[PDB]
Amino acid sequence: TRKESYAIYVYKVLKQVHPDTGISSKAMSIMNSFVNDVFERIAGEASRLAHYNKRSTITSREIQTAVRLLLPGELAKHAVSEGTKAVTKYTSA
Amino acid sequence: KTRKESYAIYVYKVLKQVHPDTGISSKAMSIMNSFVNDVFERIAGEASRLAHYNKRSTITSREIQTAVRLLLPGELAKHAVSEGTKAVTKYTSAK
Amino acid sequence: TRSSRAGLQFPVGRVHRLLRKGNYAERVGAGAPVYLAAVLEYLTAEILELAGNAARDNKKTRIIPRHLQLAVRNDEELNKLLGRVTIAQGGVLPNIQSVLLPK
Amino acid sequence: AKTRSSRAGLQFPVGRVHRLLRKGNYAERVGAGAPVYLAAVLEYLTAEILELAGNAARDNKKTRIIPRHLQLAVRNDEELNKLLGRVTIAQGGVLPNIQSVLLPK
Amino acid sequence: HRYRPGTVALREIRRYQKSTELLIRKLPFQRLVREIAQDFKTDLRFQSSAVMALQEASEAYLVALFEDTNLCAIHAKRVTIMPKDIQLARRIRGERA
Amino acid sequence: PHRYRPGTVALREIRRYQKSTELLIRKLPFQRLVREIAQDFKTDLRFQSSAVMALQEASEAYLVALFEDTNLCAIHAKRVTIMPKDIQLARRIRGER
Amino acid sequence: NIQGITKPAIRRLARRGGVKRISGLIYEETRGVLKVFLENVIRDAVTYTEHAKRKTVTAMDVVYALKRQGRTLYGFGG
Amino acid sequence: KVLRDNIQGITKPAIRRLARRGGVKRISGLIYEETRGVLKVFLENVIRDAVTYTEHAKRKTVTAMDVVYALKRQGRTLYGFGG
DNA sequence: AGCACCGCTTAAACGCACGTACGCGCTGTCCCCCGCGTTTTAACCGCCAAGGGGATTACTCCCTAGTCTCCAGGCACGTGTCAGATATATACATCCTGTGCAGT
DNA sequence: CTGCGCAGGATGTATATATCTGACACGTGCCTGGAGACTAGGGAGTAATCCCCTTGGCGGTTAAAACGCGGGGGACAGCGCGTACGTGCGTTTAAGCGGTGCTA
Repeated sequence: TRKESYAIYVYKVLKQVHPDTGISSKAMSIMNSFVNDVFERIAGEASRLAHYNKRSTITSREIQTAVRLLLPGELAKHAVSEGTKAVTKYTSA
Repeated sequence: KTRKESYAIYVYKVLKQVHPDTGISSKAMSIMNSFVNDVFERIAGEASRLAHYNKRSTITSREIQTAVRLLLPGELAKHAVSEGTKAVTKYTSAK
Repeated sequence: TRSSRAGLQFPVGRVHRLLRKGNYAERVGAGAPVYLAAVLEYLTAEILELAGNAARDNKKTRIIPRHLQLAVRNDEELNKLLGRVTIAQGGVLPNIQSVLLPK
Repeated sequence: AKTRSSRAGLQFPVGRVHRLLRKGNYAERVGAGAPVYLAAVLEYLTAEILELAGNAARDNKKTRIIPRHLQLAVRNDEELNKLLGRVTIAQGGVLPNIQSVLLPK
Repeated sequence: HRYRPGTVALREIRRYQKSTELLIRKLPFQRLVREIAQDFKTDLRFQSSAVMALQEASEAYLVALFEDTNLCAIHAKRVTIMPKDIQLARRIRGERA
Repeated sequence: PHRYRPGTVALREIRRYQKSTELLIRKLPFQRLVREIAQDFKTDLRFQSSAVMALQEASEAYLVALFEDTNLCAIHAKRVTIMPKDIQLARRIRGER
Repeated sequence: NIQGITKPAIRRLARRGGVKRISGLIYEETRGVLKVFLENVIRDAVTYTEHAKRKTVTAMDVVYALKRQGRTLYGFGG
Repeated sequence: KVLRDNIQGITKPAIRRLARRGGVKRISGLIYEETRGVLKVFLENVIRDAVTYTEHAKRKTVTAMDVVYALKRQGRTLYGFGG
């Protein structure tokens, strides 16, 4: 049956970043875990923020501030910029 | 003047059920209310993952139950399942 | 009600509302607000038990935060449960390390 | 372009991140920028990590990133290391660090 | 007369473990709180309960910390706590690196 | 003949095991252990061979993390040899029971 | 300001802490420690206020922060 | 067939090997039993939980996932096995 | 795919012998904290005063859930080859060897 | 006639090779989850009023902070004893391998 995975997207980005470089089955697996972990961590903390503010909906404002709690500085800052960029990009297009 | 809820009155009633000739301070009352909400989240939360983990959409008394067994220490869990299974059966009696 | 119909003191209604609204799952069973309200009721009893005791021991009719703390930290099983919780105005248990004591 | 990923100029599947946020009971309703944002932040990080892993792979003269390479990556980066400060990587191993007082004089 | 060095120490321990009142006077603490927050955002107001909450959380934490610090002192056949203990305590807690 | 001085092979072995990632507990013993403990919780359980392997991955990580912090405790006490009491201090401080 | 955390106050906390004898360098060490603590908690707190669009940090922002950090506190609206 | 004393599978050279990756040079003889003590409290914790998931999933087989969920629960998240 | 069961192979584990260098117990010194009396600050309480901001309310419209039909992104499946693991010979480093050469 | 330092061996690691193998990475084709387009409905945003909570400033006693003084005991460093734990070798045990069969 279908087992979904971020295996393609991780490949894509790896090729973008280290084009003469492959990933092992285990390594992929690990990567695949990391995405899922950070997904929940983010998604969850966003969910708390909606709730805490009697709010029925998770908008990227939530996902943003979620990010500012979860990540350490340089990581957070870049990620925020990176994120609000693709949103802007997304609206217009 | 907003109508903020709590568990205060029920905490009290249960206090009477165990120590009829004893009272409580507001400061300790907050702590009892905090305690209740914290425990409610932790159990509810666990239950929530349980459902997901098992590709199922409903949080039943069973989910709650096993949640309790992950959340609680050996003995405290034990009694909890009791009172849990009890009040449920007693509930499904009446209608 | 339903607190009645399950012999509970704890609002079986309130609880069913909170589970549905607090985004734990799509649907919510009939037994669970009862099972849980009960477990909530059970545990608040154990605390109120041992704190009250402690207020007797500390010779007061009214329970203050300390009596909760004493009840909690002295109970091996409760203390675990609230292993990561600081209780306002709890203080600490009295404990002085041996080698610190006079000779 | 059709793919919402392309509209956002992203490698990550914004449709997937969208389904997940709903089949996940985080809230009644989900905005439309939230998947996008999140799908991107996911990307920043997989990139940020893959970057340092590849470098780790390189020094170890290797074509292929194996978990030691992720581990070396993670615990060498003050910040990534803290994000994953409570996490274990299968086959990671540990960083070579031997305490002073155990070294011969 | 004179009490032998360390004997009021033991007496004070007894007194404070018996009480639950806060040990840093509110206003210095309060001023410390406002200072630190200003560095994150300007023109801010605090609920008096918001300051108490912080105070409780902080003290409780520090006491816990001294507890564990004190054990390290003791682990080193010592009786005086020293910064090197705190560093070890926190290190093992995984607070500090 | 020839004889490496005490502590010389220890340092070597540290460096050996800090370069690699392969599991240190033997595979079969490990499994027997896990099957025991699990039996004594519920009889008639089977395991995905990967599920054992998970628990081991998780086990060794912990113990190596543990020894790390034990080691610090030995060194705290102007010692170089780790002792049960060291482990014991690490676990109290980690807030394990 | 920070030095507003007085030596005697730090002494009391260590007494309730179970500590008998205190080195001089501790006091300052305590201060950095306490500072780091508040910072992290107040950083998270404020972030909640910033997200609640308020100029007044509440108790609940604090409480939410302490939860985030695994230092849960009871008695301010759990 | 009955299973007994298996903790002594955790031989002394292994409890050694781990300590080395752990940066320990000199090991006191009373360490090896304390480690087994600890490893046991450790495995009893993860498996109590792993199992509770297995019981809830109404299964006779414990999966890599039940393990991983347990670890996550105990704040010892593990990558490499699903999740 | 998990358990069971078997045997060819051998790497690992066990058990003992030896001595080295570390755990710890003792001492001995020097000073860094505790106790305590008096001198100096600002914590605290009680009292009033003013406006910021948060709380509550009613309104409209943008945004998101829900629904259907439409199709390629993403998956499993299959497959062929090269990165990497494994085996074996060889050169390079050092920890400890046993000698001479230095100084009494 | 003796102590320290130098040389030299053997041991392990490092590395070079060739070698053999199976896992990743690719191409092909089949389907399910996302895209597209539309509606209807309620969330949230915004603006309009309120009053509660926060800040602020002021002055009285009153405890708490400060500061210093003096000497005691605890930290720490040096030393020496006693022994436990590292190392090595020969003996012994069972892990790991891959190969086959059975049904949960």
